[PDB]
Amino acid sequence: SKWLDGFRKWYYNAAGFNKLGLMRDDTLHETEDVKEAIRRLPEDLYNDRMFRIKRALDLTMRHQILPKDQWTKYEEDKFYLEPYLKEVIRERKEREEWAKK
Amino acid sequence: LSRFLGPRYRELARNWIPTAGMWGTVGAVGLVWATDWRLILDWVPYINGKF
Amino acid sequence: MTNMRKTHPLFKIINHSFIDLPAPSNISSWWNFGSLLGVCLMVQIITGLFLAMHYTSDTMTAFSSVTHICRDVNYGWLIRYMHANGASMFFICLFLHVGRGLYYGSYTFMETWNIGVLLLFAVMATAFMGYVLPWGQMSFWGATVITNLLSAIPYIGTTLVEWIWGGFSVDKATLTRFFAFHFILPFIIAALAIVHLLFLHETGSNNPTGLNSDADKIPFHPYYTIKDILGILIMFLILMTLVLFFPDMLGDPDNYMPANPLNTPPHIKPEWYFLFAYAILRSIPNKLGGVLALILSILILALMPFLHTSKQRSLMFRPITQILYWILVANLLILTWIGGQPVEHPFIIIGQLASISYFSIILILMPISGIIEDKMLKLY
Amino acid sequence: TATFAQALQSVPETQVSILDNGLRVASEQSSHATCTVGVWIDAGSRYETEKNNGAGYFLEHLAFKGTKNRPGNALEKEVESIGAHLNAYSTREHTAYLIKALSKDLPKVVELLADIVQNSSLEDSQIEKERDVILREMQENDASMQNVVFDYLHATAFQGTPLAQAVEGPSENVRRLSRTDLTDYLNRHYKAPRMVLAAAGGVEHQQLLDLAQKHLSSVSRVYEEDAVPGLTPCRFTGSEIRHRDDALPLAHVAIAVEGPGWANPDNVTLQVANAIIGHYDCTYGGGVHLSSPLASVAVANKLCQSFQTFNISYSDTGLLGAHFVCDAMSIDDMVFFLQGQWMRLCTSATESEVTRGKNILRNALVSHLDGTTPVCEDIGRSLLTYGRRIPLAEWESRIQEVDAQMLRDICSKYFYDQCPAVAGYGPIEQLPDYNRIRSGMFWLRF
Amino acid sequence: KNILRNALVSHLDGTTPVCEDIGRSLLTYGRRIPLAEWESRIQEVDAQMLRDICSKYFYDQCPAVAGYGPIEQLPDYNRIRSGMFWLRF
Ligand SMILES: CCCCCCCCCCCCCCCCCC(=O)OC[C@H](COP(=O)(O)OCCN)OC(=O)CCCCCCCCCCCCCCCCC
Ligand code: HEM
Ligand code: HEM
Repeated sequence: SKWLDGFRKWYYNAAGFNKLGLMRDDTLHETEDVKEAIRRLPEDLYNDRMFRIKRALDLTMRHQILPKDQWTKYEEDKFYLEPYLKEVIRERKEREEWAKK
Repeated sequence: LSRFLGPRYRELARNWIPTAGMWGTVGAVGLVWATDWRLILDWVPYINGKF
Repeated sequence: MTNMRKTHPLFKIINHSFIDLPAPSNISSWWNFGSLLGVCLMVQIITGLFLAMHYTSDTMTAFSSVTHICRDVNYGWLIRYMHANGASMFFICLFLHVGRGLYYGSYTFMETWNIGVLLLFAVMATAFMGYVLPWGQMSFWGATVITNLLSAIPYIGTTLVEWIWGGFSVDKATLTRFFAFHFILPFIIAALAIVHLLFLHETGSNNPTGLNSDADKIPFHPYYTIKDILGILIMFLILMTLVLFFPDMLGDPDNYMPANPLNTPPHIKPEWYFLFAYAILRSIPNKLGGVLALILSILILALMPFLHTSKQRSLMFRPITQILYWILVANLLILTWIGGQPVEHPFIIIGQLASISYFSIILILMPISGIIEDKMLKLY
Repeated sequence: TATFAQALQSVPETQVSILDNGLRVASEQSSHATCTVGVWIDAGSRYETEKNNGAGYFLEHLAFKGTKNRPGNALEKEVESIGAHLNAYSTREHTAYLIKALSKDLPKVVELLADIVQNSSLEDSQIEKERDVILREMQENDASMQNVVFDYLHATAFQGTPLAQAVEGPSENVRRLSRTDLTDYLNRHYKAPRMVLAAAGGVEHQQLLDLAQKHLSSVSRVYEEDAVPGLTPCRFTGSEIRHRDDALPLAHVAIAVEGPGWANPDNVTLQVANAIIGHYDCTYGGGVHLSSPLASVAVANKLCQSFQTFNISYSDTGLLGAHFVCDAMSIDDMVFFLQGQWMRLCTSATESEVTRGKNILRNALVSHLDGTTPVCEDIGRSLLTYGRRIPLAEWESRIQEVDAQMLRDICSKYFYDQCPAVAGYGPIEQLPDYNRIRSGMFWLRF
Repeated sequence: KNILRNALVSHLDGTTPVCEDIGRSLLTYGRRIPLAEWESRIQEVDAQMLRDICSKYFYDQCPAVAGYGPIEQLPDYNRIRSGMFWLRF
């Protein structure tokens, strides 16, 4: 409910990847499905993602964070990689089922 | 490990049981021979003459 | 043409490993520690070699040769105490290297992690037999205790322990073969470190954010060259103040007496880097169960890559598992404290709860926490 | 509706009669307005004795250049007049002369075929012209790499036997053979008991039998000295021929083992095994989702340009194996993967791939038996090899009796721990030598 | 020296580059430098002062680097700056 949503915003701020300007889907570990979904991205989102990753690595290199006005706010964290990841996961389950039977 | 739960993997496992059992027999015979185990070599007839 | 650094077959290996190696720009000082380990290994070898120039592995003259090194050889006390405090420094750097690998998700490099686990086993065995080598009271009694726990193995354990002893107890043959094995194992450790670097350079190294650092990578020279030289110089500051100012704060006084099989010490302990394993083994009221507890503690450290149930790699953005990790480090500190205490109230129940919480945190609580974090971050 | 069984059993039967000479006359009737009528002779390069190694090929060239009754191109004017098509081919064991025509032109076609088998006038000027033609078509046939590789495979697999020598023969024999060698070959190997008159399509069997009685009666029936030739078994040799020529852009490699022969039924099972491995070339649209593991790993690793599997059968012998075309820097990897698939079929065959191979074999047989020409071809080969036309229902029964256990048993009988014949042509330096291939013919884990 | 002599004499060919050189010469030097003066200044240059001038303007100097395109294998500024001097000298 509303209390769970507020606690989830509090946990989003406690996670701290918004202070580096990262989105939710930028922090995913690159497994095979994640690399395939990254390879299926359009070039604008691909370039935005890798600039955000490069800026986060630079900020971690100098042990600093972004200014608070430049933080990734909670309601503008768009899950761009999620439908591509669902497509890759579902087709991998289909191939796994065909190899299983 | 629900990836390998299917009829094809069960058929593959059933096909590879006798080869794995024969390799386990090879390993057990080699272990008994190399360690000179008295619990088995005292029962084999021609091997009894060296004890 | 004249780019010998990348055309000479010897020089291209050093180039590819240390000069033009693409390293992440954002790695912290924790990533220094493994390089320190290699340097510390070299230090140990060098000091050990000079300690091998005057030491005799005879039970009537091992203690006498150690005293002759410390008294009559020019700066022989310096070489011996650099060797002992460098063993302590090596285990400090191992603990911090392993803790970095646990925290930052570096165990997903599975071959590098497994070669590391083999390296850790080899270094612990080398340090144990090296501590047996000066032939004091505590050396002999610790060797006797550890070999008796090895004799706890059913149906093959007693014959294996008398085979390792070369007789009925810890004696002349045990000391001489321990000198031979303590000489030969660090070179195998160096070869396994070469394999370690080979696998890591095959897969690349990790960064504290746990992200793909291919977008921002820098040459190893001169950045991490001067950074690891600064780390080596800090480590030599701590090692030399430990040698020249507090030489006995980590050692034990009863090793300064000769070995007496008639007299047993009132309390027998290993060194500080074995105390957590001693407390883990000593908590279970069984022999074979305690030996299996020690072996499976280092084996679940090896088993750690199979327990990762999170879609993020490092713990930088995972606060609940951060709390669990620091509770685990705190529990390891408690186990190290308990391992140096005798068995009276309440040390038995504190060590038992500490070992139970250690295995519960590693095996149960961390993947459950990662699943809870994946729920809370709306991943699935 | 009708299932596969009665659809196969509704195929009209091939009816066979025999003349007084021993000439077989076989026909199968369909509703088509066209027909294919051919003569199949049990005579190839296996019956030649190295002194007449190109006699069948050169007679196959001379057979359409005029007869005694129809001198010269007037003969082919006749086969232009009804709009019919005239074809001939020669293999190592069989020779075929076939005509595709209309149904109503059935008599004259048969009469034409009669001339082609027993009245061919071999003019010496035509012999010189066809000698030059055969020389220039060998000079273009050696440019085709797969024919060179399969000839090399036959030579190195059947060393010292009449099955090593090619259908075309060497060039010295083409420059050397005269009219009397052709006459002796024609009087030796064109006997009536070794001949089948096969008809497929809109033909009546009684009319075809009457036409064969009218035209094809009394061919020879007698060997004229009581000197009957006998078929001799051919020794298989596990061996290797490597023709290295680094200027060629692509390399062709064929690896085979000994086949069972025509009459051995496990051929069917071996065909199913080939259907598991299948074929591939670079224009296939399946991508990485191809069912064959060899084709999938070839697409995934960009290894081969093409591969195919073959089961070539001769009289109680044959070559069972695979031929692939790829660049040099992939060759060894291709060999490795190919051998792995064979050992998997010897050790770890499952029911799903066996079912897929059975379905592929059913589709292959029924889709191959389509049109009058392949049906007539199958009738001629079936009467020459099996002595009878095997119906499609018997083929379906022999397919459905095949399971995974007998497939891996037969594959272990024919592939496991066998010495192969290897033929390579092109940049084949990275093609492994015989110890590595022979060691890849078995697994240390079984 | 021969390349520079040929280059400037070949550049001063036609009315347009001569007028262009006159305009730049009076804007920059305040005068038109004659070509014989250029030849004398070329011929006074030998290997010793070439080494001195190249060491003064090149050796152990901080460069300006501009890169555009696939410049991932373009080295760091520290590596370039280290390459702007020799340890053997
Ligand atoms: C709730 C907020 C904190 C408390 C109120 C204070 C608010 C201050 C607000 C001002 C801002 C401060 C700076 C904020 C920085 C980032 C946020 C932060 O630090 O959060 C608090 C932190 C982590 O919180 P988080 O992990 O998000 O909570 C998970 C719960 N769902 O940490 C915590 O939540 C506290 C964790 C405490 C852990 C205690 C463990 C006790 C047991 C240890 C045993 C060790 C030994 C075991 C031995 C066993 C055998 C005997
Ligand atoms: C191949 C190289 C090495 C040689 C030749 C060597 C040799 C020796 C010798 C002769 C001693 C006895 C002298 C003494 O008591 O101080 C010794 C002690 C010791 N060595 Fe080593 N050593 C080597 C490497 C190592 C390594 C890598 C470690 C582990 C970090 C290690 C740990 C120890 C320890 C803990 C002692 C006991 C120190 C003491 O109590 O005095 N050694 N070594
Ligand atoms: C014998 C002592 C050891 C030496 C000399 C050694 C050496 C090194 C070196 C040189 C590196 C690369 C630099 C760095 O990232 O720190 C490294 C990294 C690494 N080592 Fe070790 N190591 C040792 C022990 C271990 C152990 C015991 C483990 C397993 C727990 C281990 C696992 C790793 C991992 C996972 C990395 C990758 C770090 C990352 O990219 O995050 N090492 N080691």
